[PDB]
Amino acid sequence: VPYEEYILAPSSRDLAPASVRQVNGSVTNAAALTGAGGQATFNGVSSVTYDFGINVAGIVSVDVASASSESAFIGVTFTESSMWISNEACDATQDAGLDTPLWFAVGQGAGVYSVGKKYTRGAFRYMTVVSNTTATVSLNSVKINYTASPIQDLRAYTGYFHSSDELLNRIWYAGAYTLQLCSIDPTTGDALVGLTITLPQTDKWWTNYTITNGSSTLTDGAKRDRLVWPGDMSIALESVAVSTEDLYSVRTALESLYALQKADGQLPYAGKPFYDTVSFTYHLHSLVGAASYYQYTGDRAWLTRYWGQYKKGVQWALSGVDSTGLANITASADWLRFGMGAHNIEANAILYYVLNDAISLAQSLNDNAPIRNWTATAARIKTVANELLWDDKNGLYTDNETTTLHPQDGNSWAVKANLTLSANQSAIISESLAARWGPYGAPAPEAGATVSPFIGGFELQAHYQAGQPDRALDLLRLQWGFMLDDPRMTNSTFIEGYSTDGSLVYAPYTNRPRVSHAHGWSTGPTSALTIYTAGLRVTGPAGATWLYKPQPGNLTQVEAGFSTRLGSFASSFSRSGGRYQELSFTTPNGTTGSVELGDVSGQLVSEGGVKVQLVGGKASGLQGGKWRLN
Ligand SMILES: *[C@@H]1O[C@H](CO)[C@@H](O[C@@H]2O[C@H](CO)[C@@H](O[C@@H]3O[C@H](CO[C@H]4O[C@H](CO)[C@@H](O)[C@H](O)[C@@H]4O)[C@@H](O)[C@H](O[C@H]4O[C@H](CO[C@H]5O[C@H](CO)[C@@H](O)[C@H](O)[C@@H]5O)[C@@H](O)[C@H](O)[C@@H]4O)[C@@H]3O)[C@H](O)[C@H]2NC(C)=O)[C@H](O)[C@H]1NC(C)=O
Ligand SMILES: *[C@@H]1O[C@H](CO)[C@@H](O[C@@H]2O[C@H](CO)[C@@H](O[C@@H]3O[C@H](CO)[C@@H](O)[C@H](O[C@H]4O[C@H](CO)[C@@H](O)[C@H](O)[C@@H]4O)[C@@H]3O)[C@H](O)[C@H]2NC(C)=O)[C@H](O)[C@H]1NC(C)=O
Ligand SMILES: *[C@@H]1O[C@H](CO)[C@@H](O[C@@H]2O[C@H](CO)[C@@H](O[C@@H]3O[C@H](CO[C@H]4O[C@H](CO)[C@@H](O)[C@H](O)[C@@H]4O)[C@@H](O)[C@H](O)[C@@H]3O)[C@H](O)[C@H]2NC(C)=O)[C@H](O)[C@H]1NC(C)=O
Ligand SMILES: *[C@@H]1O[C@H](CO)[C@@H](O[C@@H]2O[C@H](CO)[C@@H](O[C@@H]3O[C@H](CO)[C@@H](O)[C@H](O)[C@@H]3O)[C@H](O)[C@H]2NC(C)=O)[C@H](O)[C@H]1NC(C)=O
Ligand SMILES: *[C@@H]1O[C@H](CO)[C@@H](O[C@@H]2O[C@H](CO)[C@@H](O[C@@H]3O[C@H](CO)[C@@H](O)[C@H](O)[C@@H]3O)[C@H](O)[C@H]2NC(C)=O)[C@H](O)[C@H]1NC(C)=O
Ligand SMILES: *[C@@H]1O[C@H](CO)[C@@H](O[C@@H]2O[C@H](CO)[C@@H](O[C@@H]3O[C@H](CO)[C@@H](O)[C@H](O)[C@@H]3O)[C@H](O)[C@H]2NC(C)=O)[C@H](O)[C@H]1NC(C)=O
Ligand SMILES: *[C@@H]1O[C@H](CO)[C@@H](O[C@@H]2O[C@H](CO)[C@@H](O[C@@H]3O[C@H](CO)[C@@H](O)[C@H](O)[C@@H]3O)[C@H](O)[C@H]2NC(C)=O)[C@H](O)[C@H]1NC(C)=O
Ligand SMILES: *[C@@H]1O[C@H](CO)[C@@H](O[C@@H]2O[C@H](CO)[C@@H](O)[C@H](O)[C@H]2NC(C)=O)[C@H](O)[C@H]1NC(C)=O
Ligand SMILES: *[C@@H]1O[C@H](CO)[C@@H](O[C@@H]2O[C@H](CO)[C@@H](O)[C@H](O)[C@H]2NC(C)=O)[C@H](O)[C@H]1NC(C)=O
Ligand SMILES: C[C@@H]1O[C@@H](Oc2ccc([N+](=O)[O-])cc2)[C@H](O)[C@H](O)[C@H]1O
Ligand SMILES: *[C@@H]1O[C@H](CO)[C@@H](O)[C@H](O)[C@H]1NC(C)=O
Ligand SMILES: *[C@@H]1O[C@H](CO)[C@@H](O)[C@H](O)[C@H]1NC(C)=O
Repeated sequence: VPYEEYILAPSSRDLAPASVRQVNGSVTNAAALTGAGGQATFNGVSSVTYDFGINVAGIVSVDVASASSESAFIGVTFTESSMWISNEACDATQDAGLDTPLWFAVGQGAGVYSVGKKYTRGAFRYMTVVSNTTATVSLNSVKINYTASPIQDLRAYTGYFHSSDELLNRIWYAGAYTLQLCSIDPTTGDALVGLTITLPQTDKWWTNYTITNGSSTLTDGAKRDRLVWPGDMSIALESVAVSTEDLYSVRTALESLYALQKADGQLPYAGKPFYDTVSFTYHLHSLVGAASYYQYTGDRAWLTRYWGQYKKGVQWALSGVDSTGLANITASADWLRFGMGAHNIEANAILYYVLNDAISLAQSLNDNAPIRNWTATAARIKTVANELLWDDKNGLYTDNETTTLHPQDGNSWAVKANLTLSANQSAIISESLAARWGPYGAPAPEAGATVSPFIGGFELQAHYQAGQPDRALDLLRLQWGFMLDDPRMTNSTFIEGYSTDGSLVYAPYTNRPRVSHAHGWSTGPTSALTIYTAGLRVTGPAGATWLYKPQPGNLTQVEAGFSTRLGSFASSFSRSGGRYQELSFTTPNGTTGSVELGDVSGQLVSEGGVKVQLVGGKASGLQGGKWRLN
């Protein structure tokens, strides 16, 4: 396994805290609970906050060697961010109030106390052991069984990335570990058990809803929600594919979502047991997820199984396209952003992307009948979207035909999809989006004074696709170095969202501690750095066809790789002064692909010796194997 040192995931599922952060009261040998030899003696009312170093998850067990009064109690509290360390409560999961400590009456006697997976804590970095009674207790250990990525070898990555920019490397591996943390045992889902409260009052919590079929599944957030969400998949899937390659949790998630499709084709806002809600964009995201799951797995059986449902969902989306040629949205539910309605640039951009995905899929399946309608509809969406929604003055798309707001999501998606009329226009959008950056990242005005890493990943893809890799690297540094290195963060996983002023306030949530610090949809940098900076782009099922387009920017060394069922993809180059010194790549045998290197002239040689001339920095029909530039 390459670059194992960067993999954050624990080397054992039997975890003890790494270090002692704080001792309140009189506690002997607190470090005993960190693996150091000995026992920890809590003498009366006391507490100790321990730090795991990384975000972890699982079931706590308290090994009591001794207790005094039959009324002795040891509590355990958990939190992701250091902001919420308390001897009286955990961080929050519900729309209001903090969650209660797990209270183990150690007064009954010695032994190991635990409440099992019903009280799984999905994410926490700091753990507080609390002695709230005057009694003296002696504890041999307080440990956790790590229950994330439940059926995987945690450090057996199949993908890797390593650049000359160490901050980027750490961002990549933090995103991978975030995704590992969001993959859970499906029987421990739904942290929103409650679907007004002050610190004295604590909220009961439990994880005992089976959200999907199978033995593993990828949810939106480790601590919460622990439901399946289609929108997050639009980043989570590709970031999983190039790192752990645990597409099984993605598949169970997607299958659970499709099991809930309605007779009109409408796909769910979220998996069970969330309220039945109509969301144009999230139905579309279910379609995007199916398409990209086929793209990376190449599972023809699975695609055949679900093609009828996919076409029904496409038709449900197309039922909204009106006389204008654009979709007229009547469902405000989206990524928790406001103002979702009417002729949204984001909805129609996702729709264009979806229609092109569907055309590609139907050509792969030789289902030519729906192709003409889909192609014509997509072309009309493009035309009328640029006629009615393009603001040439401000260089952005507006949210709809009757507003002055230019959204980050809509413009990002309009660049990611080929909705722009020209490459020049994509460049204008990239520049205008970058001009809005604040001291803490890219803003999403459609959701108020919010910075959304979710939308930040799509902005990254836009910047890369406009010809601005270094703009995207600057956004990576500015935003994700904040999410990684801010002292309030976790330094291992990525946050769900925050505010433009640098506060961890997330506008839709009044309960600030319920903001989860481990969300898969914030892992855009992993797939972005692998696909765009390193240049390894799958363009066919499981990599049957591919495209090598490294966009190094001002990077001097870049090495990356991942795997599919066809074989191993690898990229490696070193530059200086705007010229490649070395460039090599590997693709699975039997595949054919193309290369776009830029203002690079010379010849590519195969392992056999086949020589191909770069014409405009390009090449075509290239067989699979180890190729090098001379
Ligand atoms: C600390 O936490 C860890 C979390 O990982 C616990 O370990 C896990 O325990 C579960 C218990 O079932 C194991 O699940 C089983 O996994 C089988 C495949 O295992 C794969 O991963 C291994 C990783 O090393 C690997 O070595 C192995 O070769 C293989 O690749 C899987 O075939 C089993 O299938 C059962 O479940 C299917 C899903 O439906 C069921 O879902 C729940 C599961 O909880 C169940 O309650 C429900 O009733 C459903 O039946 C089902 O379709 C099948 O018919 C079959 O019943 C099963 O999922 C998991 O592998 C363990 N992971 C690791 C890494 O060990 C660990 O136990 C815990 N500590 C303690 C002390 O308990
Ligand atoms: C996940 O965990 C939650 C708890 O955190 C759990 O919810 C609890 O479920 C139990 C059932 O397993 C509930 O207990 C029942 O509540 C009903 C309604 O109050 C009562 O009628 C039940 O009485 C039983 O016994 C009676 C005779 O004494 C019978 O007449 C009657 O028919 C019943 O057989 C029993 O008290 C409990 O109220 C809830 N609590 C909460 C807070 O939800 C949930 O079931 C778990 N989900 C799983 C495991 O899938
Ligand atoms: C065309 O696009 C325009 C630009 O997006 C749309 O106008 C937007 O409409 C929305 C919805 O009214 C406004 O959203 C704002 O939301 C905040 C917060 O409200 C939310 O949160 C509070 C709690 O804080 C909760 O109580 C609410 O129920 C919401 O869930 C409010 O403070 C604002 O007053 C407002 O409601 C946008 O501000 C608004 N933008 C602009 C520029 O007008 C327009 O709706 C679209 N066209 C159509 C036909 O829908
Ligand atoms: C240390 O913490 C434990 C765990 O919370 C405490 O045990 C708890 O004691 C309270 C006492 O009121 C119990 O609350 C409930 O009170 C109502 C009356 O308002 C009563 O009807 C309920 O039956 C219950 O007694 C709570 O259930 C109990 N928790 C457990 C798990 O037993 C303990 O008292 C604390 N010790 C000190 C010294 O603070
Ligand atoms: C081919 O694709 C087009 C989309 O470009 C589909 O046309 C659209 O179909 C929906 C219903 O599926 C129409 O919505 C309906 O509009 C009428 C008004 O005429 C309204 O009374 C209904 O209640 C409903 O809202 C939509 O207007 C229509 N748009 C256009 C431009 O035709 C068409 O269904 C697809 N055909 C096939 C065979 O897939
Ligand atoms: C993304 O969209 C751009 C346009 O916004 C596409 O480039 C355009 O491609 C069309 C054809 O797909 C060109 O229009 C026509 O091409 C035919 C040949 O097929 C020619 O006979 C006509 O005279 C006309 O030129 C158009 O010139 C071209 N424009 C530019 C600026 O490139 C691009 O292909 C799209 N990319 C993807 C991946 O979909
Ligand atoms: C936040 O995370 C970073 C890593 O992403 C932590 O910094 C890292 O700290 C380790 C030590 O725990 C450094 O490696 C060690 O170097 C020592 C020599 O001093 C050696 O004996 C060890 O075997 C190990 O190689 C690592 O270089 C360093 N990396 C960076 C980029 O700082 C940091 O401690 C974390 N901070 C918090 C508050 O969690
Ligand atoms: C140990 O006591 C300290 C107080 O010195 C606790 O820290 C406080 O935490 C609250 C949040 O619950 C903050 O609002 C306060 O600002 C903190 N105190 C100070 C002086 O800044 C800490 O939570 C306690 N830790 C344990 C494990 O009991
Ligand atoms: C887009 O959809 C909206 C509803 O989501 C339509 O709004 C209605 O338009 C009719 C026009 O005759 C008005 O009489 C109604 O009062 C409008 N609704 C409301 C709640 O006021 C709108 O017409 C649609 N536009 C297009 C072009 O299809
Ligand atoms: C649109 C979705 O919003 C969030 O889902 C939640 C739904 C309800 C509540 N709640 O009311 O507790 C909290 C979160 C979550 O970020 C998902 O990733 C995102 O796709
Ligand atoms: C998983 O599937 C079984 C039957 O195969 C079903 O009983 C169970 O409810 C399912 N769990 C879900 C859909 O979360
Ligand atoms: C590196 O940054 C400089 C700006 O200092 C820019 O001019 C140059 O184009 C960048 N290099 C590449 C390969 O884009």
